[PDB]
Amino acid sequence: GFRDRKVMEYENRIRAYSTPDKIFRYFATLKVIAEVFMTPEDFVRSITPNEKQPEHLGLDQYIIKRFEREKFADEGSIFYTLGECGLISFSDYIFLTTVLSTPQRNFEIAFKMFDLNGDGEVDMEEFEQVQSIIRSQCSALTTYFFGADLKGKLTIKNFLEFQRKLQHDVLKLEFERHDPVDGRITERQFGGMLLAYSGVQSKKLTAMQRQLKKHFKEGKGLTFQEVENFFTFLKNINDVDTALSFYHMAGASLDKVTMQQVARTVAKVELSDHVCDVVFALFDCDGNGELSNKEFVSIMKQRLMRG
Amino acid sequence: GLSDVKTLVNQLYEALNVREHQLQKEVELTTQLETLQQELLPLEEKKLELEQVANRRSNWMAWAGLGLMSVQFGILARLTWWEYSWDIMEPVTYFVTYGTAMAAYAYFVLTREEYILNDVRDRQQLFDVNQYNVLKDQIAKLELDLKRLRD
Amino acid sequence: DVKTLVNQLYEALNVREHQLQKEVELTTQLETLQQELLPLEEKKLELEQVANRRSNWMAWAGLGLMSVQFGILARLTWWEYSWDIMEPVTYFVTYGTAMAAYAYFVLTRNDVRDRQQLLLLHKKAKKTGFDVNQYNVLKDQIAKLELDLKRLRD
Amino acid sequence: GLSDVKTLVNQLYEALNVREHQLQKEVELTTQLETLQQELLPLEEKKLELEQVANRRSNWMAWAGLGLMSVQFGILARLTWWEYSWDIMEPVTYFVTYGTAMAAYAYFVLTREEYILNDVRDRQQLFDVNQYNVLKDQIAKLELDLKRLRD
Amino acid sequence: DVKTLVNQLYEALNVREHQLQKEVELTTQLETLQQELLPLEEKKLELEQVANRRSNWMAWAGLGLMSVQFGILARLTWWEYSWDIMEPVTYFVTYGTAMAAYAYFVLTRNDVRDRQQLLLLHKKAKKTGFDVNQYNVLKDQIAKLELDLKRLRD
Amino acid sequence: IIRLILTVVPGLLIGAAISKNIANFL
Amino acid sequence: FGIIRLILTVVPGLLIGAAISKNIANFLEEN
Amino acid sequence: IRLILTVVPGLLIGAAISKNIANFL
Amino acid sequence: RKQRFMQFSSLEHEGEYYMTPRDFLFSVMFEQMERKTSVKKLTKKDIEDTLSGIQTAGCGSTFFRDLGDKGLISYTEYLFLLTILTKPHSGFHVAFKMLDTDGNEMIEKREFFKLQKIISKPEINTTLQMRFFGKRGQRKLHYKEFRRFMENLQTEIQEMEFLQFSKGLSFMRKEDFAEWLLFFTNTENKDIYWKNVREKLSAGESISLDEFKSFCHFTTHLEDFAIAMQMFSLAHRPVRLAEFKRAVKVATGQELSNNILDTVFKIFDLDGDECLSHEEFLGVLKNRMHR
Ligand SMILES: [Ca+2]
Repeated sequence: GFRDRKVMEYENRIRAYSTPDKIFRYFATLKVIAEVFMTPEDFVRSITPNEKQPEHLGLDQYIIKRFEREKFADEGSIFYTLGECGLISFSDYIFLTTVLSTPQRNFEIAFKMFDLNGDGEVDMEEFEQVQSIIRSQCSALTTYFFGADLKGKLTIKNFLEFQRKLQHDVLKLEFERHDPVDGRITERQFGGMLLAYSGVQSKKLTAMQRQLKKHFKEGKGLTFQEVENFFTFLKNINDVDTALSFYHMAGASLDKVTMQQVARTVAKVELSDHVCDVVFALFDCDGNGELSNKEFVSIMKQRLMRG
Repeated sequence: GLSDVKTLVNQLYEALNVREHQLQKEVELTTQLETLQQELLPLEEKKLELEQVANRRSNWMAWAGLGLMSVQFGILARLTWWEYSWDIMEPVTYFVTYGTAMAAYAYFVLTREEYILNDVRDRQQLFDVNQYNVLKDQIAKLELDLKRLRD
Repeated sequence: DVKTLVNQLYEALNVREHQLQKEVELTTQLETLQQELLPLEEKKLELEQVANRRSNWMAWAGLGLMSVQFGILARLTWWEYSWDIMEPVTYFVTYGTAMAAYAYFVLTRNDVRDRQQLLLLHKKAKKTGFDVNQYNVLKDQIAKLELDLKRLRD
Repeated sequence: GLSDVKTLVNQLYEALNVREHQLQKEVELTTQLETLQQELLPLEEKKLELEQVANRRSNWMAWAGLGLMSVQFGILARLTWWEYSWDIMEPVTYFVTYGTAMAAYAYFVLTREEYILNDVRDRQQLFDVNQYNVLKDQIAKLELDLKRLRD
Repeated sequence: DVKTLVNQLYEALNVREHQLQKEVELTTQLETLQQELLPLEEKKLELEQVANRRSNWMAWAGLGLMSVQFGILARLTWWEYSWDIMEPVTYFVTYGTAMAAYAYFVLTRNDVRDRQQLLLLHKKAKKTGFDVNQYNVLKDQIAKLELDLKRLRD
Repeated sequence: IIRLILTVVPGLLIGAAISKNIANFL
Repeated sequence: FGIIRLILTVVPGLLIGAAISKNIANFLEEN
Repeated sequence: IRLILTVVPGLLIGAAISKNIANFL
Repeated sequence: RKQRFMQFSSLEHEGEYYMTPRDFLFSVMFEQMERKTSVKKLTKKDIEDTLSGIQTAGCGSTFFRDLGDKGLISYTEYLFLLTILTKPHSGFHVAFKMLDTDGNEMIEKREFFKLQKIISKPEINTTLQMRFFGKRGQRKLHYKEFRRFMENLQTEIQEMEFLQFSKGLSFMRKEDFAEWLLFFTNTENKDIYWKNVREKLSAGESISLDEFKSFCHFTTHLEDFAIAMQMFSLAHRPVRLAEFKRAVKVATGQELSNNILDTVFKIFDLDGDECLSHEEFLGVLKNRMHR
């Protein structure tokens, strides 16, 4: 498979360097009558590297569709509130992709700045200012955040909850795009998901497969809930790194029990045995249970930040 | 003009004094050919030296130009396919090619201007190719007369 | 003094029938010159044709190679791949083709133009039997003689 | 060599026979120069005619080349900016530029091969420039000698 | 008979003191001929320098226009617009520059190379006071005289 | 220059009209 | 009379280029 | 020296001319 | 740092150096010693007697000052205080989590040494151990007492700074505040700043201790200020005094006074415009916070 590798590398270059319009016209797959659209699966594909586009659709070729209408997103999903029956237009593509990326501290600060004697008060003009500023560093959602009168105020709590629900739904789509059986993902597939935004080389993943084979770990599966708990754990990676370096210099060994103790103490999340087994299987120095804190923090940071 | 007709009479006299008309004349022509060639050799030495010293320069200059162009080719290919994408490296390569072409034409015009200025200055301040050339022509005519005399 | 003596000399040697003698000597020296010239001319013609076939073949081969490159690129960017993925490949192939043409140039190296061409042909030959300067002085002698004959016939 | 010395004696006798050596020779020089220029005239007329006939052809051919290049430019500009966008017509313009360069090369090759094959065929099967140039030589030398004798 | 006649004439006119007389006549004939040639060389030098000024000036103007065009394209391609909208404009500007260069090169129009160049300059400019032909024949005659003087000095 | 313009500009306009007609025909 | 040879030189070269790209891409995908 | 003094002013003049022409348009 | 320890240590026992609370305060305030007194070499009984007469000190914000010369510091302890002064406090809380899980976070005498050795990267009794765990290690260290103690340390050193610049005048003068602000920044730009403040200070205005404490707190929170200024720059609106006050209210979470913040905007108004030259402002505050 030579041509497929060439095409996937070209797609990674598009994702990493091209303009926000080329990424849309290339990854969009619908044309409704005339406006282009991207089903939610296409939106998930446009951010996770090493995903292949269907052969025929590609660039500037779409499945022209004719104007109860079919639903492209499940009820209650956040993409459903975009306004269409679960479809994303370029206008919403930019908004969603800038809500996924920026950290919540910036949103807190921006909301606090542009307001009048208010912690979390904002208006449509102030919201446009916030969007412009954050994009430097929305269609049919006006009713959702402001009301039919269009004069309601978005409290920072509501927007942060919306952002969190967005990340959760994109995570569920990214999980389902791995074809779960009975609701369980293969250890190697979880390794891919974890290292997807990391180094291109798959060597370490292989070593993980050999480790799980000689350890009787490969073949038990991780539920989606475990992955969700693991990513909520990763959502405190700064304090986790500080605590890891502290325990390291203290003299204690970075074993499984140490990782579950630090998880419980500083992240308030209960890790399962299997998840720690897998993190260690692909992150040990060579064989030993001591964790390579530095490279681990590096890879988890470059993965949590979506690149 | 009297000296001219005197020289005509001298030519006539050298003609009449001949013994073994065609043989000794062939001998004299052989000596003349040998003398003219021995004289011609230094001019040919000068000419070949100048030719080589003017050819190696152009050879090395063209090799240098080709090497520089190949280096630019490699740099642009590595920046395009590994470090960055072609979407972001299209204007950079176009303008780098524009700059290389403009620099080549500027070097050409500059060497032309310098050469013509220096040549005109040297001519105003001042291997004679024409005596070499008339020497070649005279020695060829003499070899031709020798051939025609042979048979 | 010497005037009557050169008059007697003219009467003795220059019988004064020398006009028709000049005519016949001219119209036979011309033929002897042409016969002496023909071998040099045939050598020149053979050398020219042998140095012509090479350039003809090389030009036709260059056109064939350009066409082959065209076909290779048009079969890549329209059946196997897309245009956008094969845009830098075509640019760099064009750059490499220009560079290879330049390397070929660097590795291979009205009437006055013909003189220069013949000088370069003789230099590249080092082929004996055809001495360019002998042929030049010979053609010049023949032209002068024929012009003198045109004057004589009037 | 008897004919050579006969002509030499005739030349010497004619040279000594002249009266007003500096005057009558100047007259004969003027007559000879006029006669040689009058002999040269037809060759120069033929050369000028042939030059004009072989020059207007190349002028018209280069003009046609420019017209065709501009027609191609117009076609590309209208298609790129009116009918279809540039994104869809980048390959068409690249490959049409390639086709045009190939056609220019093919025209140069065709004209060269045809001309040289025709010339070699005519030379093998068969306005003489050499006697025209020899005549220019004789007339320039005669005018130079006349100049020197007058002043 | 006639041989003794021309021998007596040799003793009479060909005094045989003409060796040193010929040497001094030649070493003066050479100066005379160079003094004749000089004005022609001055005219040639003036014409060629005047035709060289123009070439230098025109090539400098060409380089200046090239740099101005490069400047405008770069500024638009990075400050006032994006590269997307300025790709077809770049290609068509390069096409127009090529067409303009060709229209200019159509509206304008080893010693043998220099002789052809001088002949072409004379044919194009056609100014009286300098005849390339008389200049060539005088150059060759003075060359032959220098050569004879070298043979005589030994 | 007048003849230069009279040669270029009609060729370009003819090319434009030919592109119009060819796209219509196709 | 030259146009016949011009076409007979170009068109086979172009077709050969097409077939060669076909075969080389096949080989590369194979190995 | 003359090469730079010819190129650089031409390039700057081109930049300023494109600026002014775009403003006018 | 240890250079400072050896330069300012005034007690010694068995080739080991020790600081008094007075020594320690003069060390945190100055780089060089005022009087080049020789290190007194003291014995075991004497060094025990130095800590006999304690617990007379108020356990509030006068703790260290009340202890005077009556105290003992092991080199490691002196490092542990310095990090509390320079570092933000949150990191220490993370260590409290890491040490003990599902507990009050109690430390033994040896665990206290472990904490010192990790944070700043048998044995004699010391003031910290005896204060925190009782006389013989009977009580345990509950996180909140350590947080209170750190707060009292911050407050005490700040009150000492205010007194040392006031010269016991019970209030400041804004030129003196400017001196306190620009003091540590030794890189030569201070002349133009001094000119600007002297022109724009209007001598006779004053600030009290609460203002000084609040501004030191802001000094400790500065990063959010930088993010807000960066966001304003991306907005490409010149930052103005009211915008600076809004950024301060966001960062600190408190409402500073008009006079203090207006003074600070005026001093770092490098240009004649009404815009904060926040780059140099951040640099100066960074230098000030690192001591
Ligand atoms: Ca392009």
